[PDB]
Amino acid sequence: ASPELASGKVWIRYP
Amino acid sequence: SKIVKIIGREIIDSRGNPTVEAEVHLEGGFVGMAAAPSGASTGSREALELRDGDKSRFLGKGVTKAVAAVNGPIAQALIGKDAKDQAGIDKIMIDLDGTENKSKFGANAILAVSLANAKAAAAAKGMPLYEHIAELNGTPGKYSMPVPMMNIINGGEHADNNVDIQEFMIQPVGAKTVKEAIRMGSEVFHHLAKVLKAKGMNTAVGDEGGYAPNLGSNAEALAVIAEAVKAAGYELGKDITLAMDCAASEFYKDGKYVLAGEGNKAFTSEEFTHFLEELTKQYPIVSIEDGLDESDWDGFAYQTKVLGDKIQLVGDDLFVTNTKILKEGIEKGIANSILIKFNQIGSLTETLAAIKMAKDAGYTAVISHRSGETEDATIADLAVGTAAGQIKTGSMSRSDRVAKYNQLIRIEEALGEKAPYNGRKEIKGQA
Amino acid sequence: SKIVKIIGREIIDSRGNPTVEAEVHLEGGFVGMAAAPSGASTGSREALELRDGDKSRFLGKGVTKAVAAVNGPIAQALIGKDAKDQAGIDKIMIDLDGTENKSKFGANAILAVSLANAKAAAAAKGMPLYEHIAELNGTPGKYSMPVPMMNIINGGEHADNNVDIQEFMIQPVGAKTVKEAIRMGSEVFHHLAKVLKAKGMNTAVGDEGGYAPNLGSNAEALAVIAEAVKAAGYELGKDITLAMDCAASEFYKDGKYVLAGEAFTSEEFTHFLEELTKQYPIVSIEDGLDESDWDGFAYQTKVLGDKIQLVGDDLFVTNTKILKEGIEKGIANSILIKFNQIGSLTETLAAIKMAKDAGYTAVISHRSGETEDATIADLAVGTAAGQIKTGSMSRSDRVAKYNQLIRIEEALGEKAPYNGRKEIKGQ
Ligand SMILES: [Mg+2]
Ligand SMILES: [Mg+2]
Repeated sequence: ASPELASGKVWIRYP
Repeated sequence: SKIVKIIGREIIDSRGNPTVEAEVHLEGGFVGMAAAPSGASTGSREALELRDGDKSRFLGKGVTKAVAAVNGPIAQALIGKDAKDQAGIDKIMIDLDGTENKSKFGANAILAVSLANAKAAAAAKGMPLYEHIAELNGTPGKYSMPVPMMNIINGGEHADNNVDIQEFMIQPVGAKTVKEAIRMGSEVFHHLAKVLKAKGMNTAVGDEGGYAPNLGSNAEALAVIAEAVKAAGYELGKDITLAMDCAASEFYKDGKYVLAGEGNKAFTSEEFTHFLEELTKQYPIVSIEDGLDESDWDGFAYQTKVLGDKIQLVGDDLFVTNTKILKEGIEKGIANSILIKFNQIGSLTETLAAIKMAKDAGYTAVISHRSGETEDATIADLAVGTAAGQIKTGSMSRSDRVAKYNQLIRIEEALGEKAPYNGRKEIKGQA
Repeated sequence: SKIVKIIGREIIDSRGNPTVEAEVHLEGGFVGMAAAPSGASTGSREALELRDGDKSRFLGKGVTKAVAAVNGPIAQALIGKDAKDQAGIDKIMIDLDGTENKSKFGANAILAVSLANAKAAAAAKGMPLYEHIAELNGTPGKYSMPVPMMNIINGGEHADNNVDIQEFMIQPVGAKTVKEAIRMGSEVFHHLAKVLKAKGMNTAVGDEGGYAPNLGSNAEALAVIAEAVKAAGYELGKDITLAMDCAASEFYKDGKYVLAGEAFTSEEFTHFLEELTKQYPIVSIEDGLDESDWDGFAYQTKVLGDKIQLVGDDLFVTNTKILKEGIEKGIANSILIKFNQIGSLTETLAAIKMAKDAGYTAVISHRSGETEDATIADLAVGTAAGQIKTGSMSRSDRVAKYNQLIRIEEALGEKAPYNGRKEIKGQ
């Protein structure tokens, strides 16, 4: 996973 | 949500020293990643990080042993377990380590995994960490954006000047959102650089991204901050209040408080309390951290009686994020606030317990960084998800500090009307 | 992979100034996020960032206008498009902005979206950014771990001492992996603090995470660095070489170079620099002359270029039109790559390629104002650029890039060789 996603600085918005 | 892989690695912290980063991978492709900030590796009171002590790498500051604990026995114990059960995950690691202070595997190993697990679990539940934390806390949907106390001027052991107080901080209590608080902080920070430059003072920054100019007294530090606040067009006391960390253990000798930068005078516990009291009449100082030595409970009892109704008295070294010590403090009328350093306790579950103990007793919890930080911004989610109400995460420079402010920006943008910024009333003693 | 949402926001950089962050979201949930580092708001040679100039916010440094460009005109132009088509995405933004220097939307707005899009596409393709970058670059699976030049001592306009030279840097060429290079850097960094403290000098850090103590001359600066390298147990010239940035425009006056700590003609200053490279293992010299002094640079390149890396920073400003003219006129042999100075990933890939095709080296660079974003790590690896200039070994604005390099090398292993000394032009 990207460092931004894994670290929780960005989030998924779509299924 | 079953754990499938855990990875530990040695990365570099904001001071150039090794620290532990962990990834927790779940079935479904969900991943959480977190890092431990710098901590103590020796001592009798706090959770201990594990350091290698190999002089041939990083001057003895390697964390290969802690990383090995993550990749080995911790991984092996957690593979197949349910990441959503945070208390269960934390308990497995706590029991496997077997020591109260997490000194077998290292609080750095255990915390990195604890946080990474929580992030992974949040992702599996289709929600951000701060939302998951609120659920874990038994307070779902309850949030606030914390009021920041922002490092601005350093002294004592954190500088080479004649200021005895370890740090002075600004709090943008007059802001109506955390985004505004951050902007106010930024503007004051920049105006202070200009003010110090004009004085011929150094504006390079310390570990927390603030200034440590060659000021000649505690009073001079307060005066220069006031000048920058004015320059920025804000009103001291209304828009911005002041917080300080005395780190009073640093001047404790033979049961007295000796202040070099105050003509080397030797105050009794009571006299030092009144010294502080006078400062709070001269400037809008509303929060005082470690105003006496951690061992000086008789002194703290007096300080709390004298100042506690109108001033937030924050235990840092006093409590070391320890619920056993905090509980006794509460019983004895010792301080009214606690700094929360999650790596001093070592797991998310225990961190939630400390925050709750403070709140139940009417004490305030201030979520804190460490001197050695990383790009990680977990404390932002923690402060919001527990509605702690305050954060201490640095001046307005260095991404080891600003990453946290940016995360607060993202969280406030996401939550909007669901995360109030309550301003001055978060501070103990302020209505 | 269809773009379904683009979000811009104002965040804070490592100097406490606003910058642009963008997210690009794709059908199926894939997301990328990136931020622009600090750049120039004015000037006629480089891509311009857009600043608000509202004195009542951030001392006039707000980026609400650039953020609005992301959320409005850029978003609506790109939504529906295939994120995998990087050149196509970048072309849309460039054409829409309609200026030569990205001054309508800002290079800050365009770059943030350009990078966030690349990350989103990479996620859609189930691969890390560096792997996607290699594919975009037309060099699939080609990687290297870059040789870092690490800030260590600041002078000139970046300090308040009597050092004329703007920046001294260490290069851990002797390391076998970037992870080792990073440890070596950390160790030297900590030993230097010790040396400076012993001299009663200040060890607080500047924008890039290095020291700016009150040193009396360029000679004293190099002396303390040498001492620290030795104290750390490394051999100068073997384990570690030196790079410098003269920022020579800062002392350029009436066609001459006036140092005020050491009035040189262009030729005379080149030989002054030559004298330093004999005395110390300085192997790379950035902006050794004023950007306008092209006859001077042709001379410096003839004299030094066979044995020294001569890096254009202000000389080239990541502009391929300038680099092309430089190449044909025999000007320098290296170029600093600042992706925000050109404004898009596609154009950045073109600058790196133009450099490489002419035998020039490309050094992937940070800016003074950074964030925790570590895109330049993935960029350096995915283009096998070979060198990176991303700061001293402190401040997470710098160290986040080193951490990302560690993460990437962990994954790639021997697939991304650390080539050491030979990456440097003239070595
Ligand atoms: Mg403290
Ligand atoms: Mg330069």
